Amino acid sequence: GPVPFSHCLPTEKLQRCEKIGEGVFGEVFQTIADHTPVAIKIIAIEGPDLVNGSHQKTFEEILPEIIISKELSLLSGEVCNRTEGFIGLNSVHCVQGSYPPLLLKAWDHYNSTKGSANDRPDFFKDDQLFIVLEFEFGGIDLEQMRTKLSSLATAKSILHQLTASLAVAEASLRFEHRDLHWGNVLLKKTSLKKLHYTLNGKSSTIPSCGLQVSIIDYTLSRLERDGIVVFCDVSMDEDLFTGDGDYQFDIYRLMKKENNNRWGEYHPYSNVLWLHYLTDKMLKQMTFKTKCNTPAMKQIKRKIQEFHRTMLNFSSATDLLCQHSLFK
Ligand SMILES: c1cc(-c2c[nH]c3cc4cnccc4cc23)ccn1
Ligand SMILES: [Zn+2]
Repeated sequence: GPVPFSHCLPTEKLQRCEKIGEGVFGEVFQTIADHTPVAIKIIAIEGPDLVNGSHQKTFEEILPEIIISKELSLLSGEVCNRTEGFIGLNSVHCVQGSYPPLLLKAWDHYNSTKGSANDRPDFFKDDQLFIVLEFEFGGIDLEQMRTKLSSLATAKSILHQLTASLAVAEASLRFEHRDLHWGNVLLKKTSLKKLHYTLNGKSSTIPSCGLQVSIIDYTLSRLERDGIVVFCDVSMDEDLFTGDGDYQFDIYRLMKKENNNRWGEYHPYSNVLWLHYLTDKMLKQMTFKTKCNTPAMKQIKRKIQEFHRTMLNFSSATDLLCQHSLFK
Protein backbone atom coordinates (compact mmCIF):
# COMPACT_ATOMS: atom_id res chain seq x y z
CA GLY A 1 0.00 0.00 0.00
CA PRO A 2 1.06 3.69 -0.24
CA VAL A 3 1.82 5.30 3.15
CA PRO A 4 0.71 8.75 4.40
CA PHE A 5 3.02 11.66 3.63
CA SER A 6 3.49 12.00 7.41
CA HIS A 7 5.31 8.62 7.47
CA CYS A 8 8.14 10.01 5.30
CA LEU A 9 7.87 13.68 6.23
CA PRO A 10 6.87 14.10 9.94
CA THR A 11 6.61 17.65 11.21
CA GLU A 12 10.23 18.30 12.27
CA LYS A 13 11.50 17.09 8.88
CA LEU A 14 8.86 19.19 7.04
CA GLN A 15 9.80 22.20 9.19
CA ARG A 16 13.42 21.96 8.05
CA CYS A 17 12.69 21.50 4.34
CA GLU A 18 14.25 24.00 1.97
CA LYS A 19 13.70 23.74 -1.77
CA ILE A 20 16.98 23.33 -3.62
CA GLY A 21 15.87 22.28 -7.13
CA GLU A 22 13.24 21.26 -9.65
CA GLY A 23 12.39 19.88 -13.03
CA VAL A 24 9.30 18.88 -14.96
CA PHE A 25 9.26 15.53 -13.15
CA GLY A 26 10.36 16.43 -9.62
CA GLU A 27 10.63 18.91 -6.75
CA VAL A 28 13.78 18.56 -4.62
CA PHE A 29 14.08 19.59 -1.00
CA GLN A 30 16.98 19.58 1.43
CA THR A 31 16.23 18.59 5.03
CA ILE A 32 17.65 16.74 8.08
CA ALA A 33 16.89 13.09 8.89
CA ASP A 34 18.42 11.70 12.11
CA HIS A 35 20.68 14.80 12.33
CA THR A 36 22.00 14.09 8.83
CA PRO A 37 21.43 16.30 5.72
CA VAL A 38 19.39 14.63 2.98
CA ALA A 39 17.84 15.58 -0.35
CA ILE A 40 14.25 14.50 -1.03
CA LYS A 41 12.87 14.29 -4.58
CA ILE A 42 9.10 14.16 -4.86
CA ILE A 43 7.36 13.07 -8.06
CA ALA A 44 3.62 12.98 -8.72
CA ILE A 45 2.49 9.72 -10.31
CA GLU A 46 -0.60 8.03 -11.68
CA GLY A 47 -2.87 11.09 -11.43
CA PRO A 48 -4.99 12.71 -14.20
CA ASP A 49 -3.96 16.36 -13.83
CA LEU A 50 -1.35 18.08 -16.01
CA VAL A 51 1.70 19.04 -14.00
CA ASN A 52 4.50 21.35 -15.18
CA GLY A 53 3.46 21.04 -18.82
CA SER A 54 3.15 17.17 -18.91
CA HIS A 55 1.02 14.21 -18.03
CA GLN A 56 2.16 12.53 -14.80
CA LYS A 57 4.43 9.49 -15.03
CA THR A 58 2.97 6.10 -14.26
CA PHE A 59 4.68 3.84 -11.72
CA GLU A 60 6.15 1.88 -14.63
CA GLU A 61 7.59 5.06 -16.17
CA ILE A 62 9.33 5.93 -12.85
CA LEU A 63 10.92 2.54 -12.27
CA PRO A 64 13.92 3.18 -14.57
CA GLU A 65 14.94 6.17 -12.46
CA ILE A 66 14.59 4.16 -9.22
CA ILE A 67 16.50 1.18 -10.56
CA ILE A 68 19.34 3.23 -12.04
CA SER A 69 19.54 5.27 -8.82
CA LYS A 70 19.89 2.02 -6.82
CA GLU A 71 22.57 0.69 -9.18
CA LEU A 72 24.70 3.85 -9.19
CA SER A 73 24.38 4.12 -5.41
CA LEU A 74 26.12 0.74 -5.13
CA LEU A 75 29.27 2.02 -6.84
CA SER A 76 30.80 3.68 -3.76
CA GLY A 77 30.89 0.25 -2.02
CA GLU A 78 32.14 -1.96 -4.90
CA VAL A 79 35.76 -2.99 -5.43
CA CYS A 80 36.72 -3.68 -9.06
CA ASN A 81 34.64 -0.75 -10.34
CA ARG A 82 34.29 1.78 -7.55
CA THR A 83 33.58 5.52 -7.41
CA GLU A 84 31.95 8.03 -5.06
CA GLY A 85 31.10 10.33 -7.96
CA PHE A 86 27.38 9.47 -8.05
CA ILE A 87 24.89 10.01 -5.23
CA GLY A 88 23.72 7.66 -2.49
CA LEU A 89 20.10 6.49 -2.51
CA ASN A 90 18.83 5.83 0.98
CA SER A 91 15.15 5.02 0.42
CA VAL A 92 12.19 4.98 -1.89
CA HIS A 93 8.56 5.31 -0.78
CA CYS A 94 5.17 5.57 -2.36
CA VAL A 95 3.28 8.24 -0.46
CA GLN A 96 -0.36 9.32 -0.60
CA GLY A 97 -1.86 12.74 0.29
CA SER A 98 -2.30 16.33 -0.81
CA TYR A 99 0.85 18.44 -0.86
CA PRO A 100 1.96 19.48 2.69
CA PRO A 101 1.50 23.26 3.28
CA LEU A 102 5.02 23.31 4.71
CA LEU A 103 6.48 22.07 1.40
CA LEU A 104 4.39 24.75 -0.34
CA LYS A 105 5.99 27.33 1.99
CA ALA A 106 9.48 26.22 0.96
CA TRP A 107 8.38 26.08 -2.70
CA ASP A 108 7.13 29.68 -2.39
CA HIS A 109 10.42 30.88 -0.88
CA TYR A 110 12.33 29.31 -3.76
CA ASN A 111 9.91 30.89 -6.27
CA SER A 112 10.40 34.28 -4.56
CA THR A 113 14.20 34.10 -4.60
CA LYS A 114 15.36 32.02 -7.57
CA GLY A 115 12.11 31.70 -9.57
CA SER A 116 10.34 28.52 -10.74
CA ALA A 117 9.44 27.14 -14.18
CA ASN A 118 6.99 24.72 -12.49
CA ASP A 119 3.37 24.94 -11.42
CA ARG A 120 2.82 25.58 -7.72
CA PRO A 121 2.05 22.01 -6.54
CA ASP A 122 -1.05 22.96 -4.56
CA PHE A 123 -3.93 21.33 -6.48
CA PHE A 124 -3.31 17.66 -5.64
CA LYS A 125 -6.13 15.83 -3.82
CA ASP A 126 -5.74 13.66 -0.69
CA ASP A 127 -5.71 10.48 -2.89
CA GLN A 128 -2.71 11.69 -4.91
CA LEU A 129 0.28 9.33 -5.14
CA PHE A 130 3.89 10.45 -5.16
CA ILE A 131 7.24 8.72 -5.23
CA VAL A 132 9.60 10.07 -2.57
CA LEU A 133 13.30 9.37 -3.09
CA GLU A 134 15.64 10.22 -0.24
CA PHE A 135 19.18 10.83 -1.36
CA GLU A 136 22.42 11.71 0.32
CA PHE A 137 23.02 15.46 0.23
CA GLY A 138 25.53 16.10 -2.57
CA GLY A 139 26.09 19.86 -2.33
CA ILE A 140 25.42 22.79 -4.71
CA ASP A 141 25.03 22.46 -8.49
CA LEU A 142 27.75 23.64 -10.84
CA GLU A 143 25.47 26.29 -12.43
CA GLN A 144 24.96 27.99 -9.03
CA MET A 145 28.68 27.67 -8.32
CA ARG A 146 29.51 29.21 -11.73
CA THR A 147 30.95 32.35 -10.09
CA LYS A 148 32.38 30.58 -7.05
CA LEU A 149 35.25 28.30 -8.09
CA SER A 150 38.79 29.13 -7.10
CA SER A 151 40.52 28.71 -10.51
CA LEU A 152 40.67 26.64 -13.69
CA ALA A 153 42.67 24.11 -11.63
CA THR A 154 39.45 23.49 -9.68
CA ALA A 155 37.65 23.12 -13.02
CA LYS A 156 40.21 20.57 -14.15
CA SER A 157 39.62 18.51 -10.97
CA ILE A 158 35.89 18.64 -11.67
CA LEU A 159 36.34 17.39 -15.22
CA HIS A 160 38.66 14.60 -14.08
CA GLN A 161 36.26 13.51 -11.33
CA LEU A 162 33.35 13.49 -13.77
CA THR A 163 35.25 11.59 -16.46
CA ALA A 164 36.43 8.96 -13.97
CA SER A 165 32.96 8.54 -12.47
CA LEU A 166 31.42 8.03 -15.92
CA ALA A 167 34.23 5.65 -16.91
CA VAL A 168 33.63 3.41 -13.88
CA ALA A 169 29.88 3.36 -14.58
CA GLU A 170 30.60 2.58 -18.24
CA ALA A 171 32.84 -0.35 -17.21
CA SER A 172 30.48 -1.69 -14.55
CA LEU A 173 27.04 -1.02 -16.02
CA ARG A 174 27.41 0.27 -19.62
CA PHE A 175 26.00 3.52 -18.25
CA GLU A 176 25.03 6.67 -20.14
CA HIS A 177 23.83 9.71 -18.15
CA ARG A 178 22.19 11.34 -21.21
CA ASP A 179 21.28 14.61 -19.41
CA LEU A 180 24.39 15.93 -17.66
CA HIS A 181 23.78 19.66 -17.84
CA TRP A 182 25.45 21.74 -15.14
CA GLY A 183 22.44 21.55 -12.81
CA ASN A 184 23.19 17.81 -12.45
CA VAL A 185 26.76 18.25 -11.24
CA LEU A 186 26.94 18.79 -7.47
CA LEU A 187 29.94 20.14 -5.59
CA LYS A 188 30.68 19.71 -1.90
CA LYS A 189 33.63 20.85 0.19
CA THR A 190 35.99 18.10 1.32
CA SER A 191 39.14 18.13 3.40
CA LEU A 192 40.31 15.08 1.43
CA LYS A 193 43.34 16.04 -0.67
CA LYS A 194 43.01 13.04 -3.01
CA LEU A 195 39.89 11.26 -4.17
CA HIS A 196 40.10 7.54 -5.04
CA TYR A 197 38.45 5.46 -7.78
CA THR A 198 39.00 1.94 -9.14
CA LEU A 199 38.52 1.06 -12.81
CA ASN A 200 38.54 -2.65 -13.77
CA GLY A 201 40.57 -3.44 -10.67
CA LYS A 202 43.12 -0.59 -11.02
CA SER A 203 43.00 2.11 -8.28
CA SER A 204 43.98 5.74 -9.06
CA THR A 205 43.72 9.13 -7.33
CA ILE A 206 42.47 12.58 -8.37
CA PRO A 207 43.51 15.83 -6.62
CA SER A 208 40.25 17.17 -5.15
CA CYS A 209 41.08 20.88 -5.03
CA GLY A 210 38.82 20.80 -1.99
CA LEU A 211 35.71 19.47 -3.75
CA GLN A 212 33.88 16.22 -4.14
CA VAL A 213 31.75 15.98 -7.30
CA SER A 214 28.44 14.07 -7.42
CA ILE A 215 26.52 13.33 -10.62
CA ILE A 216 22.71 13.40 -10.12
CA ASP A 217 19.35 12.92 -11.88
CA TYR A 218 19.05 9.61 -13.80
CA THR A 219 15.69 10.44 -15.43
CA LEU A 220 17.15 10.11 -18.98
CA SER A 221 19.86 7.59 -18.08
CA ARG A 222 20.55 4.12 -19.45
CA LEU A 223 22.44 1.04 -18.16
CA GLU A 224 22.34 -2.75 -18.20
CA ARG A 225 23.23 -5.80 -16.14
CA ASP A 226 23.38 -9.32 -17.51
CA GLY A 227 21.84 -8.22 -20.82
CA ILE A 228 18.81 -6.48 -19.24
CA VAL A 229 18.68 -2.85 -20.35
CA VAL A 230 17.03 -0.12 -18.22
CA PHE A 231 16.48 3.24 -19.93
CA CYS A 232 14.17 6.11 -20.83
CA ASP A 233 12.84 5.62 -24.35
CA VAL A 234 12.60 9.10 -25.91
CA SER A 235 12.50 7.81 -29.51
CA MET A 236 8.99 9.27 -30.02
CA ASP A 237 9.54 12.43 -27.91
CA GLU A 238 9.59 15.62 -30.07
CA ASP A 239 10.22 18.47 -27.59
CA LEU A 240 13.48 17.10 -26.19
CA PHE A 241 15.13 17.60 -29.61
CA THR A 242 13.82 21.11 -30.55
CA GLY A 243 15.45 23.30 -27.85
CA ASP A 244 17.78 26.24 -28.62
CA GLY A 245 19.61 29.07 -26.81
CA ASP A 246 22.23 26.75 -25.27
CA TYR A 247 24.64 24.03 -26.38
CA GLN A 248 22.77 21.79 -23.86
CA PHE A 249 20.01 21.54 -26.46
CA ASP A 250 22.35 20.52 -29.30
CA ILE A 251 23.51 17.64 -27.13
CA TYR A 252 20.08 15.97 -27.29
CA ARG A 253 20.12 16.16 -31.07
CA LEU A 254 23.74 14.97 -31.30
CA MET A 255 22.91 12.00 -29.02
CA LYS A 256 20.00 11.12 -31.32
CA LYS A 257 22.31 11.27 -34.35
CA GLU A 258 24.93 9.02 -32.65
CA ASN A 259 22.35 6.36 -31.66
CA ASN A 260 20.06 6.64 -34.70
CA ASN A 261 17.22 7.24 -32.28
CA ARG A 262 17.70 3.75 -30.78
CA TRP A 263 17.79 4.51 -27.06
CA GLY A 264 18.08 0.90 -25.83
CA GLU A 265 21.52 0.56 -27.46
CA TYR A 266 24.76 1.46 -25.70
CA HIS A 267 26.50 4.54 -27.07
CA PRO A 268 29.02 5.79 -24.45
CA TYR A 269 29.89 8.57 -26.90
CA SER A 270 26.92 10.33 -25.23
CA ASN A 271 29.08 10.70 -22.09
CA VAL A 272 31.80 12.37 -24.21
CA LEU A 273 29.24 14.82 -25.64
CA TRP A 274 28.04 15.82 -22.17
CA LEU A 275 31.64 16.24 -20.98
CA HIS A 276 32.26 18.48 -23.99
CA TYR A 277 29.21 20.61 -23.09
CA LEU A 278 30.55 20.83 -19.51
CA THR A 279 34.06 21.76 -20.65
CA ASP A 280 32.42 24.42 -22.85
CA LYS A 281 30.49 25.80 -19.88
CA MET A 282 33.73 25.99 -17.89
CA LEU A 283 35.51 27.93 -20.62
CA LYS A 284 32.67 30.36 -21.44
CA GLN A 285 30.17 30.78 -18.64
CA MET A 286 32.23 30.67 -15.46
CA THR A 287 34.10 33.24 -13.37
CA PHE A 288 37.03 32.38 -11.12
CA LYS A 289 38.52 33.86 -7.94
CA THR A 290 41.94 33.70 -9.64
CA LYS A 291 42.06 35.20 -13.14
CA CYS A 292 44.15 34.27 -16.15
CA ASN A 293 47.32 36.13 -15.21
CA THR A 294 49.91 33.49 -14.10
CA PRO A 295 51.97 30.85 -16.07
CA ALA A 296 50.14 28.03 -14.21
CA MET A 297 46.63 29.38 -15.00
CA LYS A 298 47.63 30.10 -18.62
CA GLN A 299 48.83 26.50 -18.94
CA ILE A 300 45.74 24.88 -17.37
CA LYS A 301 43.53 27.04 -19.56
CA ARG A 302 45.54 25.96 -22.63
CA LYS A 303 45.12 22.31 -21.55
CA ILE A 304 41.36 22.65 -21.06
CA GLN A 305 41.15 24.38 -24.45
CA GLU A 306 43.10 21.44 -25.99
CA PHE A 307 40.72 19.03 -24.23
CA HIS A 308 37.72 20.92 -25.66
CA ARG A 309 39.01 20.74 -29.22
CA THR A 310 40.18 17.08 -29.12
CA MET A 311 37.83 15.18 -26.74
CA LEU A 312 35.07 14.55 -29.34
CA ASN A 313 37.61 12.28 -31.11
CA PHE A 314 37.32 9.79 -28.21
CA SER A 315 34.73 7.03 -28.01
CA SER A 316 33.82 7.00 -24.28
CA ALA A 317 34.55 8.45 -20.87
CA THR A 318 36.73 5.36 -20.38
CA ASP A 319 38.74 6.25 -23.52
CA LEU A 320 39.16 9.86 -22.32
CA LEU A 321 40.23 8.84 -18.84
CA CYS A 322 42.68 6.21 -20.13
CA GLN A 323 44.13 8.08 -23.13
CA HIS A 324 43.64 11.86 -22.95
CA SER A 325 46.74 13.90 -22.08
CA LEU A 326 44.72 16.09 -19.75
CA PHE A 327 44.53 13.30 -17.16
CA LYS A 328 48.15 12.20 -17.39
C1 LIG B 1 16.20 18.79 -10.42
C2 LIG B 1 17.10 19.39 -9.56
C3 LIG B 1 17.90 18.57 -8.76
C4 LIG B 1 18.80 19.15 -7.73
C5 LIG B 1 19.29 20.43 -7.69
N1 LIG B 1 20.15 20.57 -6.62
C6 LIG B 1 20.23 19.37 -5.94
C7 LIG B 1 21.02 19.00 -4.87
C8 LIG B 1 21.01 17.63 -4.42
C9 LIG B 1 21.91 17.11 -3.45
N2 LIG B 1 22.03 15.80 -3.16
C10 LIG B 1 21.23 14.95 -3.81
C11 LIG B 1 20.31 15.32 -4.75
C12 LIG B 1 20.18 16.69 -5.09
C13 LIG B 1 19.37 17.13 -6.17
C14 LIG B 1 19.40 18.44 -6.60
C15 LIG B 1 17.75 17.18 -8.89
C16 LIG B 1 16.82 16.69 -9.78
N3 LIG B 1 16.05 17.46 -10.55
ZN1 LIG C 1 9.46 3.54 5.54
